[PDB]
Parts: sequence; structure tokens; C-alpha cells
Amino acid sequence: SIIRFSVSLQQNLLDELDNRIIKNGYSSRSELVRDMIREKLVNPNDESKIAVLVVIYDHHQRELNQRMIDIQHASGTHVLCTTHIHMDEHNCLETIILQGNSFEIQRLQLEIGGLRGVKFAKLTKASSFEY
Amino acid sequence: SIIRFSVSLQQNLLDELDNRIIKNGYSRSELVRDMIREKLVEDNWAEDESKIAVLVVIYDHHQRELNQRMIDIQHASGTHVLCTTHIHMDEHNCLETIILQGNSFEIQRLQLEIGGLRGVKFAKLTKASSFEYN
Amino acid sequence: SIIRFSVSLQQNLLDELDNRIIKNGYSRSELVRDMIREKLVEDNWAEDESKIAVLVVIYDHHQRELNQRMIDIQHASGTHVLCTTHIHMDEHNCLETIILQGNSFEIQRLQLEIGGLRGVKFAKLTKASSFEYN
Amino acid sequence: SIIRFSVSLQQNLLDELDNRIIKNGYSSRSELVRDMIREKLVNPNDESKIAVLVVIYDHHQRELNQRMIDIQHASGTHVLCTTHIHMDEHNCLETIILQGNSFEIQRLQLEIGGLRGVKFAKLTKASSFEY
Ligand code: NI
Ligand code: NI
Ligand code: NI
Ligand code: NI
Ligand code: NI
Ligand code: NI
Repeated sequence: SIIRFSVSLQQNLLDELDNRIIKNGYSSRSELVRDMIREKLVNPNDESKIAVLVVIYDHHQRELNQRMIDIQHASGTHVLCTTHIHMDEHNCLETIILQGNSFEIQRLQLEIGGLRGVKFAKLTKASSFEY
Repeated sequence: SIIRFSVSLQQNLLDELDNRIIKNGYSRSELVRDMIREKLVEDNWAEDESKIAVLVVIYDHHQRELNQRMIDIQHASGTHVLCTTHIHMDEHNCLETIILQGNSFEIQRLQLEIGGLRGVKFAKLTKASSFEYN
Repeated sequence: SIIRFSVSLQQNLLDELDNRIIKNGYSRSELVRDMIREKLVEDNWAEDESKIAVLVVIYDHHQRELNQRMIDIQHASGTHVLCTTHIHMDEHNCLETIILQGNSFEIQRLQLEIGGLRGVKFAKLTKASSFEYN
Repeated sequence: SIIRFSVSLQQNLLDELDNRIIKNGYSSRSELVRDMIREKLVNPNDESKIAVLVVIYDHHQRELNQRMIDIQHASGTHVLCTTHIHMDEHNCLETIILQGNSFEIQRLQLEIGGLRGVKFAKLTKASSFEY
């Protein structure tokens, strides 16, 4: 049977979801999101994997870089390298190359991802046996 | 502004959905957020135009002509490489993160072409859309 | 075109010069080449104008406000940061290579200012001049 | 007493030396170079040091990146990280962050520095006790 739950979205993502509802001919948020979920629905251990986090963050946010460096230092992952460029005057893009287990990597991602001024932290993992 | 809205779903699917919240570090609201972002970015990349992405490649530097080949592909693709970081992982494996600017076709093509080369063991693209950061 | 020319020198100084050829990996011609390049770059940086350099900094990330401080200094300097790479060396020490574009004053000032901060253990600039690469 | 030896310079460096002779009021190559040497003249061991090579190289030179990667891989130094950007359409700039002893580091520098298409390879070293 049919059940109704609540989702919370940041404005920028909501606006885009609303535009996609219109461009693609959906009738509601509920309907498109349902179709997305249904489509998605179609892991974690102690092994060391190499990973990459791609982080876009707000340039004007004070102390953000410091907070990221501290987290990287505090992490139980081994961060090999961080590289930063400016995309525009509002945004910087960073790649973090790191080694750790699935739990350590996921924690880093969510920690960085939840900081104010971080637009996203997207993860790429490669396990030994897939290279 | 985080905005609350409700979604309606069949219990059998809400149970499958809810089976993955903690597995993936998160509330239900957080896992669906990530699903939505992913699909909206895919959709954006499928349509209409200067995009940012990161290509992650793991490759064997012993393949004689591979790096120059990757460079030639990228030059002919029309994409701009903003920056590249390379880690010499071990005797064979190099990992690179290549920060790319261009049209979504050009960028996705560069990925496909590079992933097909002998010596390339891994090639995965991270896409970004301007609605995520403007 | 490598061009041969001769130089004249007092033996006591040619002996000191020649004492350092092998010590530094090189013929006499190679060690003097490097000396000349260095002085010519210094001279170029002293005069008259968009320059490229790399700043290398080793610093303690436990100094509370240091990274933001470095960022504020750099923003107020007028220099453009093209790219930054950071290595988390150990519990305290971070090494960064900061690729800079700007006037030689601005860039040299940024170095001096950063080298004076508590927590900064090392700050050394690599200068380039357009005669080296145009 | 006074002795006469030969130096060989790449054209771009010779041209610049000639311009400096004129701008600063020197009378000869021999005289300015002598004054440079005299000014300069006013080390290597097995300890691990952290170092950085800053390399500017010709973008159009084919197989150069490959040759650099191979050298970095073959080196007895531990190369932590390489980062590359384009300066212009003719030049790229790379930083190599590495650990090794003085002999290993110097060899890497000269190996990379002697490749066709490399405009320079400039070294920065920091020993443990100087940080
Ligand atoms: Ni290129
Ligand atoms: Ni490599
Ligand atoms: Ni190898
Ligand atoms: Ni900035
Ligand atoms: Ni650090
Ligand atoms: Ni620490």
C-alpha cells in the first residue's frame, strides 16, 4: 500500500527539481521523486581502498579551508594529496586523494559535505581488485 | 532555506529505501537528497553550456604510448584541462584527477575513449552542474 | 643554439668555482649556466609585468587562524593563486605549493608576510621570468 | 693570475645576459659573468629531506610527460605528488613534491632538467631540522 513520508531539500536543489518536473512533464514533486527512487533502487568493509573526493565550496566562507584541513588531518584515512583551484570568484574546486576503509572514507565525505559553504562532496572509490 | 515537502511511495519500496539510510551514513531525507542531486545532474548533462567535471583515471605507466594518447584524445576533444594531479601509486598504477572544463558531450566522450585504452584500469567521471554552485 | 663564449677569471676563484661542479651533479659550463640564470631572474624581478612563481610553505595546521590568515594576506596582496597543492606531512606539518601569478612586489611581499607568521616554519619562493619560457 | 675558460649557454639565456650587460653598464660577457660568479661564491648526504621541483615545460613536446612519469617512477626518491597546469598554450608548469636523500633528489632534478622541452627544473629542499 501507499505511504507518505517527508523529504527536506536545500533551496537550490528544490528549484532544480521543480524545473525538471516542468521540463519533463511530471505532475508533482512526489511523482518525480518516486520515479527517481524507484530508478535508483535498480558494501562497507575494513579493506583499504583508494578514493577521490571532489569538493566545490564557497570561496568567501571564512575558516572553511582550516576546518577541512583539520578534518583531513584528524581523519583515520590517509590523505595523500589535496589540490585546489578557483572556478570563479564565488567557488573553488578541490580534489582530495586518499586511502582508507569504507567506514573511514564515508565519514570523511559526510563530515566535509556537511560543512557550511560546501556545495557538495562527491566520492569516487576504486578497490584493489578493480584495477 | 531547506524546504520540507512530502513524497508518496509503496511500502515495499519505502522498506527497500529505508534499508540503505544507515548503510550510507545518514535520516531518510538525506539519502533521497543525494539520489535527487545525482539524477538532476545526469538530466542536466543530457540536455541542450560550459561544464566542470573531474575525471579520475587509474592506469599502467608501462603502457608505452598511453599518456601521450590520453593527451591527444583530450586535445582533440575540445575540453580544457584546468589542472591535473598524479599519484605514483606503485610500479604500474598511476592515479590522476583531471579537472575538466567543456561541453558535456566532449567530456563524456573523453571519458569513454580513455576508458577503452589498453592500460587504463579505471576511468570515472564526477559531473557538476551550475545549479549546484551558482 | 647553445653558444660558446669564454670568460676570464682569477685562478683562486676558478679553483673555488671548479670545487663545486661535481658536488652539484654536473662540466664547468653547467654550474655557471645555473648561476647566470639565477642572477638574471633576480635582476628581472628587481626591475620595472605579470609574473609566475611558486611559493613553498611548511606550516603547523594547529595554529588556529593561520590558514585563513595566509588566505587574507594573499587576497590583499593582489596576486592570483592559480593552484594549490597541500600535503598533510604529519600531525603538525603541512606543506603547500602555491602557484602564483602577479607583480614581483606583490608576490615577494606575500612571501615575507607569510614567513613571519607564527606556525610557519618554511617559506621559499621559486621565481620564473618570461625570458626562461617565451 | 688570470685564466680563460669557456662557457656554453642556450640562446634564450645568452640573449638575456646580453641585455643585462647593456642595461646595467657592463663591458663584456666575461666581466658580468665574472661578477656573477664572484657573487655566488659568497652539503650532500643520506638523510631524507622533503623537496619540491618546479618544472616549466613545452606543451607541444610529444612524449615529454611520459618520459617525466617514467623518471619519477624509476627514481629512488619517493614522489608524493605531481600537479600540472597550463600557463599559456606553449607552456605548462608542474610541481613535484617528493622525499629522498640529497643524491637521489639532485639526480631527479638533473634528469628532468636535461629533457628536451623542459625550460627549467628548479629545486627547493627542506631538511627536518629546518621545520
Ligand atoms: Ni594541453
Ligand atoms: Ni605515476
Ligand atoms: Ni613502473
Ligand atoms: Ni581566493
Ligand atoms: Ni595538512
Ligand atoms: Ni594535527
